[PDB]
Amino acid sequence: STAGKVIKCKAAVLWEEKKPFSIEEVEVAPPKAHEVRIKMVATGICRSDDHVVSGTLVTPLPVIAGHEAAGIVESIGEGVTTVRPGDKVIPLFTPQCGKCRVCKHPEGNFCLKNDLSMPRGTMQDGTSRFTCRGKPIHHFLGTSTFSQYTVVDEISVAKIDAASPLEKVCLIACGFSTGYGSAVKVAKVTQGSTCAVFGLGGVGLSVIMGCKAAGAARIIGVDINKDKFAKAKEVGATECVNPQDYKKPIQEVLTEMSNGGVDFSFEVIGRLDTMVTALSCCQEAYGVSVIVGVPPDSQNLSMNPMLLLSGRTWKGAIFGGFKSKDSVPKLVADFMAKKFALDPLITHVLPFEKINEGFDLLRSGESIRTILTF
Amino acid sequence: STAGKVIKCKAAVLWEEKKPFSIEEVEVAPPKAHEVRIKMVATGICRSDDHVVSGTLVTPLPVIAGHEAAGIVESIGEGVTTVRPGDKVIPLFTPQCGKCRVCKHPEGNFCLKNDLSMPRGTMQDGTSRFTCRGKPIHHFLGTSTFSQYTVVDEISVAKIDAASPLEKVCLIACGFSTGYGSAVKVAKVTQGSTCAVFGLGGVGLSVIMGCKAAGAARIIGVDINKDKFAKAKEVGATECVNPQDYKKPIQEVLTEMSNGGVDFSFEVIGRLDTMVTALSCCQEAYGVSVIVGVPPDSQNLSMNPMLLLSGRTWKGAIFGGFKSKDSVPKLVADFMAKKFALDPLITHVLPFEKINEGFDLLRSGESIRTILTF
Ligand SMILES: NC(=O)c1ccc[n+]([C@@H]2O[C@H](COP(=O)([O-])OP(=O)([O-])OC[C@H]3O[C@@H](n4cnc5c(N)[nH+]cnc54)[C@H](O)[C@@H]3O)[C@@H](O)[C@H]2O)c1
Ligand SMILES: NC(=O)c1ccc[n+]([C@@H]2O[C@H](COP(=O)([O-])OP(=O)([O-])OC[C@H]3O[C@@H](n4cnc5c(N)[nH+]cnc54)[C@H](O)[C@@H]3O)[C@@H](O)[C@H]2O)c1
Ligand SMILES: OCc1c(F)c(F)c(F)c(F)c1F
Ligand SMILES: OCc1c(F)c(F)c(F)c(F)c1F
Ligand SMILES: [Zn+2]
Ligand SMILES: [Zn+2]
Ligand SMILES: [Zn+2]
Ligand SMILES: [Zn+2]
Repeated sequence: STAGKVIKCKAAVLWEEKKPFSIEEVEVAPPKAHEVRIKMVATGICRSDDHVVSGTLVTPLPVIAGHEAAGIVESIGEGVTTVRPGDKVIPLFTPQCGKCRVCKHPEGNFCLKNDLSMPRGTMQDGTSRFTCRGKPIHHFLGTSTFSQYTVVDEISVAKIDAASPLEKVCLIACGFSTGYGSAVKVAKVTQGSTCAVFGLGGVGLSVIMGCKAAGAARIIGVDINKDKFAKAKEVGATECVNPQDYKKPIQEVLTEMSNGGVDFSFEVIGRLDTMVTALSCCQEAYGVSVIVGVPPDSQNLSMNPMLLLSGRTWKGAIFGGFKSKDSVPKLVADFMAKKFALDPLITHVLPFEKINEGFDLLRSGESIRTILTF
Repeated sequence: STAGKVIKCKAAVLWEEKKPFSIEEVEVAPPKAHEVRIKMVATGICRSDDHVVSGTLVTPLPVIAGHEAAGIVESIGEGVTTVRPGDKVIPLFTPQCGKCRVCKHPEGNFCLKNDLSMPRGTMQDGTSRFTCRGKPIHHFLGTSTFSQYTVVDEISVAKIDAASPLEKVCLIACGFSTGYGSAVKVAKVTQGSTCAVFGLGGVGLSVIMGCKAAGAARIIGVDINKDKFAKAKEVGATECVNPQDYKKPIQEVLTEMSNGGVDFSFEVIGRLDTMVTALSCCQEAYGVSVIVGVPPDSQNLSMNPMLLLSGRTWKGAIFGGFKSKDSVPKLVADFMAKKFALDPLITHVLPFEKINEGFDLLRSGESIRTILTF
């Protein structure tokens, strides 16, 4: 009945930086060839969504943000083969076109169709499916999950288990998979190792979960908000440190604590200074440091390349290094089989209409993940 | 007999920065416990030695530099078990104590006993075995090979094949092993891959040799001195490019040439700008860049961490990642077994007395390695 028709629905439109979202009617065009229109069920609030508001992340405005979500297919465009109406699906903010050199590479996941490197805020065809007040509205990362209905390219959606609890597994769409993969896949954390995790939000807690799953003997959480330490310990941190407690720089503190540097460190904040501090605190000859946090737009860090010459490895990743369409259904299956927990990341639940309250909770420091229900 | 006695011999003393070496008589103390006194046979001239002269590398002066050499044990101190008088040996500018957390680590080589990070210019015991005109003279990296005789700690020497041609295998002490291992061990170059090698001196040519040995399909040499290209092709470069020939930055040229970025890039120069160019020219999702070149003292580079967040790996290494005492004898055995060639690296052979002429050949661009013979 809605197939092939424009849908009027509520979305959270961001008209301007540093402003509340406006919950208002939008028009959602039907899907074109190899497009999928989804009725959203649940979306998380990730700090990257907040980066759009703050201008830390630059993407064209006005926009419908949101990238951490799950929903139910309303309709498919011509030529779609991988989902059907009524399927539970996760929009993939990192696409998997399956055809580019990255998709073909055994270790690549940052598909060349992404809209992250140089955001256009469109569908793959360079156009928008969203109208508000008669004006075209940008997409975000090909997902735009802050809407009762979105339209995504086929390469940006994965079918997931029909018995999935969508209010939980939406976290597999970003924060859990990112943090857990950054530990298990990107860093390849080893049994008995010492890890340091900078930033104890949803993503950093997910890194801790991955380090614990990998067998790390010591997992040191690092946050300037000590209110984050209890949850970090619950999911596997062996100890937590607040840089503000120490006269010396925290890289020196962590080097002392680890008797000469940690095996694996993770930047899970988004600061240039903590990206360098995290590199420095891993052991100089064999340490590995993984950048997870999103840096501020167009800003360069400064570092001494002797940190690398001695033997350190420095790397970053999007989405925990997971090939998105292959991995999201497997992660959902593994969650169904209790191979990892998502509840420790969910601190608050709100209706979608209380999105601004959700962002207030993240900005105050209170929440980890707020899950919004449509 | 010289054993147990001071030796007066000839050495190349560097009294201050940016001056010629002084070829003159020094006194060489006998070895103390766990020390080895070596009659030098051949030493290479590595750019790192020139860095001490130029002040690119800071180490206490006055100094007997030189770190790429081979010789014959003259005597051993109490408690030495791994070499004997008459043995061919290579001094190890990266030690292998065998006891430290790095030496115990399967992928560590930068032994904590090294004299690189925070150079003291002494033996392990914090004293010098060298005097000249009544003045104590510093060691360099535990090796000091620009002397007819040196004294090294046991952990800084490896016994090698008695039939070794020391005028060739001296290059296994630094430049060959560094470049080859940087490709085969540190980058882990894959069969069929595309490599970019920045700097086509002795070390960069050894990187090419390693990339070819690893089966790379394409090996692009990059140098501002086109006179370096012919020998780069001889040892495996498939293409060579001179940045000065192009209007665009060379990272853009190399990304275009490799249809979206190289698999593996290597900085083998020692410039901050080429370290960032080399990182940028590797494919953004799965590329690997290795820093080999020694950066100038205390200078930071500037870079955009989005280069790593997309999926790049950035690493560095000393001595090609090789655990020095285990590896050197095996590398010399492999050379003896015709597994790789060293002659392509040797452009000049001079008496030791012509050390300054050897440095002038390096600085002018003419030479790859000059071997000095005692
Ligand atoms: N690479 C990816 O694919 C990916 C995915 C998801 C999130 N991100 C980014 O990862 C970062 C973390 O996201 P999140 O967990 O949702 O955010 P969050 O909940 O804001 O957590 C960040 C944590 O960092 C802490 N913090 C802030 N400053 C400092 C400091 N100077 N030192 C130590 N701790 C500090 C802060 O108190 C908070 O608990 C953000 O930059 C995201 O944009 C990246
Ligand atoms: N990591 C290690 O363990 C290790 C070992 C040995 C040498 N090194 C360092 O490796 C570097 C190379 O040593 P080497 O091969 O003996 O030196 P080299 O023979 O002087 O070779 C350097 C090459 O770089 C070329 N070059 C200079 N500037 C540029 C530029 N802007 N762009 C492109 N090419 C340029 C130059 O023409 C020359 O052919 C030096 O910095 C050494 O100190 C490090
Ligand atoms: O949180 C995931 C995430 C990222 F990791 C980014 F690098 C990015 F630009 C972005 F928009 C995003 F949502
Ligand atoms: O060429 C080898 C070499 C290095 F790689 C250094 F980092 C250094 F400091 C040095 F003195 C040296 F000789
Ligand atoms: Zn792709
Ligand atoms: Zn996110
Ligand atoms: Zn050691
Ligand atoms: Zn050298």
